[PDB]
Amino acid sequence: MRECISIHVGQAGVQIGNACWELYCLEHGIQPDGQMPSDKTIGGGDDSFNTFFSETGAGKHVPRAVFVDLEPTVIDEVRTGTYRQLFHPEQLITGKEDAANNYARGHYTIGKEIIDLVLDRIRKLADQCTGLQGFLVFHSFGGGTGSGFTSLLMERLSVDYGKKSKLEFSIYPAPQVSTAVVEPYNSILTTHTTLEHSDCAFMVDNEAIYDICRRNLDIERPTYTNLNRLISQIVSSITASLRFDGALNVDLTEFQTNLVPYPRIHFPLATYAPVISAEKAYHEQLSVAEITNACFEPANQMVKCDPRHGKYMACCLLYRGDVVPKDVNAAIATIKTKRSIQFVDWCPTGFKVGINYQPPTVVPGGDLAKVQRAVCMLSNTTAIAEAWARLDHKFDLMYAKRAFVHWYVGEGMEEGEFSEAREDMAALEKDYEEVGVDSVE
Amino acid sequence: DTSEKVKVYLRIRPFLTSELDRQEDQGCVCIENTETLVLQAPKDSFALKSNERGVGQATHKFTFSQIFGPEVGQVAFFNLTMKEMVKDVLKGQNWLIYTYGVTNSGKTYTIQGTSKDAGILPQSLALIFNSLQGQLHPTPDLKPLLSNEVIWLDSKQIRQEEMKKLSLLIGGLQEEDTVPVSVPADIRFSVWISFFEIYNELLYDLLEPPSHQHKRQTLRLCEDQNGNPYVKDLNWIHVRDVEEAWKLLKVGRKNQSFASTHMNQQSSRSHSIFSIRILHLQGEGDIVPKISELSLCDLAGSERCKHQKSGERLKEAGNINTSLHTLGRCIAALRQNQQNRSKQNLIPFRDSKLTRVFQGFFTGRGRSCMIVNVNPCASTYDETLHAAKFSALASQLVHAPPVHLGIP
Amino acid sequence: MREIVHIQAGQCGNQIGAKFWEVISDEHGIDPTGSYHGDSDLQLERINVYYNEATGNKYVPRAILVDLEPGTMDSVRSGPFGQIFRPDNFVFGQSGAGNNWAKGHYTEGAELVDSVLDVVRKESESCDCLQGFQLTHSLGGGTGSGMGTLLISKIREEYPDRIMNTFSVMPSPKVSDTVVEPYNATLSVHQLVENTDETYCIDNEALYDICFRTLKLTTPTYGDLNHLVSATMSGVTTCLRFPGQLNADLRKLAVNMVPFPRLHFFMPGFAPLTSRGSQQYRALTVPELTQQMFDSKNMMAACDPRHGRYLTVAAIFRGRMSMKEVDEQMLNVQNKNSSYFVEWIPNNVKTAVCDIPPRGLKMSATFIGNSTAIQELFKRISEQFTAMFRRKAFLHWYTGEGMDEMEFTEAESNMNDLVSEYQQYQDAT
Ligand SMILES: CC(=O)O[C@H]1C(=O)[C@@]2(C)[C@H]([C@H](OC(=O)c3ccccc3)[C@]3(O)C[C@H](OC(=O)[C@H](O)[C@@H](NC(=O)c4ccccc4)c4ccccc4)C(C)=C1C3(C)C)[C@]1(OC(C)=O)CO[C@@H]1C[C@@H]2O
Ligand SMILES: Nc1nc2c(ncn2[C@@H]2O[C@H](COP(=O)(O)OP(=O)(O)OP(=O)(O)O)[C@@H](O)[C@H]2O)c(=O)[nH]1
Ligand SMILES: Nc1nc2c(ncn2[C@@H]2O[C@H](COP(=O)(O)OP(=O)(O)O)[C@@H](O)[C@H]2O)c(=O)[nH]1
Ligand SMILES: [Mg+2]
Repeated sequence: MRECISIHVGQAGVQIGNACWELYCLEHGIQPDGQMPSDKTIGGGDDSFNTFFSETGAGKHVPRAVFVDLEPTVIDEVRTGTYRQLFHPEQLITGKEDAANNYARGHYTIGKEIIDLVLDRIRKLADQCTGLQGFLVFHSFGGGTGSGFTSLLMERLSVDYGKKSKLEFSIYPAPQVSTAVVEPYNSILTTHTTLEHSDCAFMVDNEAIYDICRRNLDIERPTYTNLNRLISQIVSSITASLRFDGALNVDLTEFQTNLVPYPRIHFPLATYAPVISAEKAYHEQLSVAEITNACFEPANQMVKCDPRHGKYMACCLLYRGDVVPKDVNAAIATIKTKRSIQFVDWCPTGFKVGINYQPPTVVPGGDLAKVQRAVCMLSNTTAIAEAWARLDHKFDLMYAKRAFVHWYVGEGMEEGEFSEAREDMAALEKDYEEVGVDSVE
Repeated sequence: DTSEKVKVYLRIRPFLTSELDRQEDQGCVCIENTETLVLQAPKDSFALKSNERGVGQATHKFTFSQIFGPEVGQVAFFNLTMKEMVKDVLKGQNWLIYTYGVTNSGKTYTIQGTSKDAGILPQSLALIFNSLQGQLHPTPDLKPLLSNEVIWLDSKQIRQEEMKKLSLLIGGLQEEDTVPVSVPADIRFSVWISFFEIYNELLYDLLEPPSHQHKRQTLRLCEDQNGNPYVKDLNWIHVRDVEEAWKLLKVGRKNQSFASTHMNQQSSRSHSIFSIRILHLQGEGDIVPKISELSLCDLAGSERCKHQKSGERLKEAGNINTSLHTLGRCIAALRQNQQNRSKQNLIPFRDSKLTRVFQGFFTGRGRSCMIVNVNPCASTYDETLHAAKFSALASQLVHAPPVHLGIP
Repeated sequence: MREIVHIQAGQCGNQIGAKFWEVISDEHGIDPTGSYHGDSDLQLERINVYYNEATGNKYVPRAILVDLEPGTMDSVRSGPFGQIFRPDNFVFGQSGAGNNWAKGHYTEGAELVDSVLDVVRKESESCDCLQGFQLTHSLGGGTGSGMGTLLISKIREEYPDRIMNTFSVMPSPKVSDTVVEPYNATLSVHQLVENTDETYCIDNEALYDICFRTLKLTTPTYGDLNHLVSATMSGVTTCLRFPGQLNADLRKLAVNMVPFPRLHFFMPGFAPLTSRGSQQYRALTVPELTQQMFDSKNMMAACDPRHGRYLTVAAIFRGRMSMKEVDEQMLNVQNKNSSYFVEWIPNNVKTAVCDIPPRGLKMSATFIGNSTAIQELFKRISEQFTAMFRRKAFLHWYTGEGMDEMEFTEAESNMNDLVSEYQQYQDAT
């Protein structure tokens, strides 16, 4: 079977999970109470596909998920909201006290006595999986539980399982906007987790998605419910090939093999091209060429950076809907013609293409318009280094004067680890600078 | 000053036969010179050569005032480091000895320990007493309670102190210089000793025997007439010969708190301060004769809290870490208080009990010195690195060209 | 679950506590008898942050009244919300301090601290997981300052890892109703800096200025000042009791507001605040709340931020609103007033959002500022202190209770050091 397990850590994780599971339930026709009318109506097929759901005797479908907050206020909304009967009661709240935006608390002192329960639940979920595997970890840098507990969880997972893909969806800090003062310490102390144990990590930024909502969907005052919906669309586009038939399928192994050149380079950038409002859904053809061109615009990126300042090392285009390979090939040829898009010499092909027949679904109340075709582009580029470098500068401004360090030190953490983390980041940045250099004969 | 800095001193313990057979001398530590050390991780076959994300060498250079290898003996180590400082103390000035280390670093062997291979403590004590031999007052008549004030004793108080020290010595009793005299026959030298600790930012005495399970010795930190700080209600004991003082410190260390760790070992969980005060009283004597204080501070080694995350120890571990961090900041300020920089900075000594007790010596009423003992074995390499980062004058990254694997 | 134990000492502390409990009971739909007569379900979701449940669905707050002398007892118990409190928590004595810190700390309060500690231990042991304690009192007084400092010391000795939060009413420079304010204020400030996690500074001059210039009230009383302080207290811990898009608590606010251990003296503020007749002439939006919060005339500390720099600020918004607007407004405030923010913190503003607003409003916001200008309020006090200590103005009253002169001088030095510790960061570097 073709199965994945979703972990969501922290408040950002829980809310993104809410949006994602809403989208999956609408895609597969599953009611909020777990029942499917369509399965009884038809009497055939596996519409409650095993990629994200498990079927019990009475026709109920349980998500293959577990999320943890260390703060009951977030998950207790799930226990009371419309999806209270969908999830298993094992949504592991243990928030007698939260991490207080402290990496050390989430990683060392309060992260324990909760990790055992999480590992037991994950083991129980994995034992039910007689087939393919891959973890999908949603979280946020800048928080305590989203950084420390994620670090501990991935450290334990890499030993318990080892040879299983562990995809990451992280809420990276914005260049200017923020909601905390101790954000850079937590963000830089997560480097070890996202380097050693992760196999592929996608980073997204709140400023970029705010810009996308403001400019494309004409939303003047967006909130996190739109950001989570867009991230859910991206995730569904990634994993569509495991669920629905298509002309060209792309498993997670195919996805990683054609996008990760070297082991230390697994930080691609994500883009959804046909983001458009209902009013602007008209006045536009929305053909394959237009969406493929829109994927490459700097303005549509989900991270605040500029691919024109770097070099593309590999791209994965995943199409859904009324799409044909011929127009896709024409679009890739047109993209290769342009000289504003630069490709490294050591990757002459530089494109992986996957096509799926199922078109995207529209969530009622959402601000995305129904469309016939869509594309998700996932491209590994050196410009992402910029998004790190700025953050590093901020960290330095707080570490020269030793500000806020006593909170981390008093919760069981050596000072030197700070320096170690920074050095690790520097090394990674240097690597991204060196792969982009043209070959010398 | 002639660029005093703080005069850190690094000591490397010799390898043991019981550990060399286990392949612990992996070239991790080696002395580039008497001022510089280089630290290298256990890479290649010493660790897992697989993966190794940018850990090809991981070389770090550290600068020290002086580095003492295993070739230096106990007496040789003491003579070249503390003999000048013992002379300075007997002149009339005060001094301190910070000591930092971890299990197997040999700090307990370096400062105190075997009577034959005398440490810094017994050697300094012997030099001090042999120096003033024949200049001891016949009886105690004066208490160095405060750093600049005195308390007079009557006959009954003297007898009470005699009973106190006799009861302390008899209980828990087991088996475990003059030529350059400053001024004999004009000034009598009287020696008093005290010993206490900081534990969870609470002060606790150690000369008091195990009176009860509860440690109701929460000494308060007051300030004198001039504002100088001082521990209130601390016991002090007069000493007549080196053996009495040494034995009293063995009793005090016996009382000292200890706790297990994540191996089958035991270690201290407190910052223990030992103080010896010499009263110089001339024939006139006047009031509060001159006072000279030599202090030693054994600091709890900074230890990671992941492996130790079981039980309430974690709490005190965090406290220990916090205290040491504050101490480092103070030293950094004292390394900037040097005229080297003109901006200057305030010394945040009030942020912790340990720094506050040592206020006069960051203010400029005394001089301080630090020792760091390191285990050269590879299995403790990370710990050694942390110790270097605590105590190094400066650090350098050679940038290690073989690092950055994966990429061609 | 995270529970808060509330302590209040002195006349000012007791009155602020009474108004604050009235406000919270109205917020959670609690009648004076104790029963719950609310409408929304969320009100009972986290009611046990403040209340304990009795037999017949009656809720009793976790309030301890330290020195409820009969003068304040008869006012509190006979008030509209007097029967709600548990009788056993009313600890009291006779022959109070009488504006004498020595009596409160050493002579009289020392005989009564044991009962208060017994009640505090009984309350704390009855909780699932304690977040921290909360103290309300006034410096410049008698039993309040002295026994509040003594209780803080004993509590932090017993419960070191928990949060110690205090709302202290500082003595104003001009609006003074006691002669020996400087002595008690200096000793209390010496005691607070070593034994509290976060302390909010309140001045009566600032609250009178708010009542006159902003709310346009002609005859303000202490009820209105208690009202404003209670609004601040409710707004600080809103996210502990209700859900929201971005949550926070006392520990998270502390970690983002105290760069160094000794710098934990905050200036609070609240928005919106406008007169009854002028509410129809202005639209309630996030920019208006931000503008009113960051204005210098709205602060309750009686210190102008323009004379110093903001080490770090926190804003807790209440109401349904957009995150983009909040973030944009905070970034705009930081960029336009770059002179009033320390350079070595790239981002000074912490933001939190709670969904449920107050009962009668559409949106609201609470501001906690940490700036160097707070040192001003100490400096004035220190000046007055030395003007009384150079000649021993009223010193024999304190020494007659067994308290040496050195304890005065030490306090001065510590307070002066705190001022110096705040003076490092005002200079640009
Ligand atoms: C609509 C109208 O004409 O009256 C409103 C109102 O909008 C005004 C008059 C109110 C009014 O505020 C005052 O007059 C006032 C006087 C002294 C001290 C503090 C306030 C109001 O009293 C205050 C009151 O506030 C509340 O209802 C909140 O829930 C508030 N309640 C309490 O503090 C409270 C105290 C004791 C008993 C019950 C409730 C609150 C605020 C923060 C946290 C929790 C609760 C409101 C909306 C009004 C009136 C009634 C006139 C304002 O205050 C508040 C807190 O809303 C003053 O600035 C605002 C805006 C308005 O001018
Ligand atoms: N895009 C997006 N970001 C979110 C969302 N929720 C939270 N965040 C981000 O999360 C960051 C802070 O994380 P926290 O709110 O502290 O949550 P946490 O990581 O679990 O840490 P704790 O509060 O200790 O639980 C902020 O910078 C937000 O931008 C969301 O729903 N969507
Ligand atoms: N903000 C405010 N201050 C008050 C109130 N009542 C008294 N005060 C102030 O408290 C100070 C006197 O302290 P007091 O209450 O007598 O302390 P106590 O004697 O220990 O109870 C004066 O400076 C008053 O301005 C009040 O209701 N609100
Ligand atoms: Mg949280």
